[PDB]
Amino acid sequence: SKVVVPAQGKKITLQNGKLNVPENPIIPYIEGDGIGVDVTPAMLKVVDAAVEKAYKGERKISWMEIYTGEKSTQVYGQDVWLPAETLDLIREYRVAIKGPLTTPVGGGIRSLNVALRQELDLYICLRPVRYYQGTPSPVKHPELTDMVIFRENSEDIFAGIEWKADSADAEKVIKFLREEMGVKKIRFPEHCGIGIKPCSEEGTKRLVRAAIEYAIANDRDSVTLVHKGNIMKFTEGAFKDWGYQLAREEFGGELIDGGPWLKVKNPNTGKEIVIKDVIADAFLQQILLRPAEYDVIACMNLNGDYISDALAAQVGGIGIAPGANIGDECALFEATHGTAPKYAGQDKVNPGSIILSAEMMLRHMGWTEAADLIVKGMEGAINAKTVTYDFERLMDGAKLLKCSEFGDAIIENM
Amino acid sequence: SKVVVPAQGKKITLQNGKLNVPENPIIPYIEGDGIGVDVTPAMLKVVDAAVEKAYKGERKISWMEIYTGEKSTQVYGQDVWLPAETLDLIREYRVAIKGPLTTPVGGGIRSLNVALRQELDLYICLRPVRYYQGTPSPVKHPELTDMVIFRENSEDIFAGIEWKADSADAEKVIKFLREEMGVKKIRFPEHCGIGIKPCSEEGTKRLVRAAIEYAIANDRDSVTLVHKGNIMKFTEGAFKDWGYQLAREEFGGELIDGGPWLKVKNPNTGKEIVIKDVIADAFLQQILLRPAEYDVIACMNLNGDYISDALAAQVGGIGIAPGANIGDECALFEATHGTAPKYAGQDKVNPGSIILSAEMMLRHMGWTEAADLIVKGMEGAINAKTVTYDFERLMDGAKLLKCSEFGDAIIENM
Repeated sequence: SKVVVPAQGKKITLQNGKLNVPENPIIPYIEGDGIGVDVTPAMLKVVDAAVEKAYKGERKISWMEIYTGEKSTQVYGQDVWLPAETLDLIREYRVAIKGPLTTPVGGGIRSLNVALRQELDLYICLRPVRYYQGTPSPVKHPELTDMVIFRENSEDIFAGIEWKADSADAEKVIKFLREEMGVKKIRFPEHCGIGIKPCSEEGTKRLVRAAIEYAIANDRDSVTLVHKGNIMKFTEGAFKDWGYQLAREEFGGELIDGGPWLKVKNPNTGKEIVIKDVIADAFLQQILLRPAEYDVIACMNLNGDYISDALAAQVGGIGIAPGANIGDECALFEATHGTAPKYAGQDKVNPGSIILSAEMMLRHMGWTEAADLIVKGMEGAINAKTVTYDFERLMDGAKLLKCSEFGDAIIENM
Repeated sequence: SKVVVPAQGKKITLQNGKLNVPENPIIPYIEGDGIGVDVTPAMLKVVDAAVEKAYKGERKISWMEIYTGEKSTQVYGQDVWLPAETLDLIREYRVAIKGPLTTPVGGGIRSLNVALRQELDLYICLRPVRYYQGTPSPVKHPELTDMVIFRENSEDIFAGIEWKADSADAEKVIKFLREEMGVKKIRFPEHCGIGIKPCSEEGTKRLVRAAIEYAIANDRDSVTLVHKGNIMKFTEGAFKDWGYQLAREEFGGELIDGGPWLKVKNPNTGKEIVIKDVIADAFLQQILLRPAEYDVIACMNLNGDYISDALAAQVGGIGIAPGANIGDECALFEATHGTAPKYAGQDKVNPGSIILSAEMMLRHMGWTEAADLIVKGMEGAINAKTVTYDFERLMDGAKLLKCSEFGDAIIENM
């Protein structure tokens, strides 16, 4: 039923991992709710301008609006938050980009952000954090952070397997645990909520295969597995040991003096790449105290939420962190931040997050030149101290811009 | 069998929450492994000196060494890491203090740190983080952090309920989940590890009763419940709702304009105390960006590990964060940091962590005057720029001290 597909426009296809991208591709976008209505028109305007500039008119994206969240009940009936159509269309057109979504409390509907991250088996959440020169940071040295986070998106506590305290189904499970498994370490059995965290060999090896093939393709110095595997041994600890098994078995890892750390040679370059582990709690400290030691980070779903959002804040970026969820059959690039409805409609928020998830969308397609021009413009707009609420509420001798006008500032700087 | 109890010395007793503390109490201490051998002699020397100074000889602690960890196999037989005796002695003498412990990989023994935190039902892990003036920090403004963390220590994923991938007992559990509970959200059932996170009404209400009675006793401004309850609804989300139920039902909380936040009046002072919630991932950002908004933090076991260790690093404190595990029948104060055996025996590490878990031990006993003198000396030693490896490897125009000599510096400053 009612979504409008373009006339001038052809669709992206696959041919084993490598995808065939037309001169005139159809790219789906979901507006987002709240500030989605402000930031998405600006993201469309600078991507279009960056491809006019780089390819001098040969290439053009035909943009196709698809629906999720609030904006979808308005179009299809107040109870459908996620239309099956949207799922069949990202799988078919292969790359899409979304603005913020937040899910309603009241219907026992789970994070829409996360129902898509998994109904489409988009198992890699990739969030790069670098310092853009000139951003207000709270830390003294934010320039040392050039990290790339690879977060497992189909597992962990984040999958949604849990039952309400005192419910039918939850008591059955505690009877099963005390009686048939011989478990005495639940301090209080009565009026207790239980949740399940799973971690599989297959599930973690495809995230670490993905993170190490990225270290190779991009001349990167280290791959740090972070985990709290000293207390959660068979989930998170199984993840560091399966992650090191895979760098031995598929990549020819060798030891560094007496372990535990391994060496991988970069086939294309000859630099030695390091495969190390740091307990997740000690890692939260090591990112503030010693950030140049780490580059690519691989980890399970919950820790990656945490490290991204902690690193993003440290470099000045809550409002500008990019994000992609990449799978085997398709990818979805998104704004990382909330919906923020207090400020929606009145054009003020920073659109950098969704614009930089678009630089990412563009180099995924292999339109590196348009991607590199969007990061030239963002680097300039910011250096020109010509900026938006969030960066001016914190900076001296800067000029204040609306969301519209900041997009224009990025174009002006290409 | 062989632990030596002192002749001059009487023991602490209880009388409903309030404990009767002698002039000459027996306090157990566990040396710790690794740097435990360096830092514990210095902690004994400054506590003894602070009670000579404050009470001009009337009071004296009779110190009694008890055994856990490495140092216990040396004394009782290479397989006993935790002698039941140690458990019966902290319950009997009621307060003890320990240096670092790390558990052996190889016997399927769980964190000793954590077997004591729970076989003694020490459900409050309390870790205060303030900035000591003069400490090297990585953040621009570390002085804004004056926070007190209340971490639930008997539950969460941290309890140890999990089974190895492909094991007998783990397959039984996945058959039970797929077949009898109708669960289809385990992406890969085969070669999967499962873990259990529980959260009870009783378990969380005694941690939030404890954290709010601390806000009252200490003129404190906010109580922030942190949680990832937007994705883990029936564990972590049950925790924010049970925590707000308890501030209504036992403390007379009222609403702040339209929710969700509540107000509690301080009976002894009349200041209004705030009861707020922040999603745990957004909180990791808010501690760097906006730290003056938060004061007392309450949260489940895993997030509290994380927030303590993240806050401690931000204020310059990895090596000096204090810690107490407090229960209904007893309390154990500890060093927060690792064993660090590369540097053990050669007197160089910073003993501030275990010395400040001792200031805490002392005001728990109601010897506030000795406690206040230890924080005067630490404030001075540090201001005098007369300090140890970790603070000199990072500071200009400072004098370097051994662990021994830094204790002496704290005494000199009282």
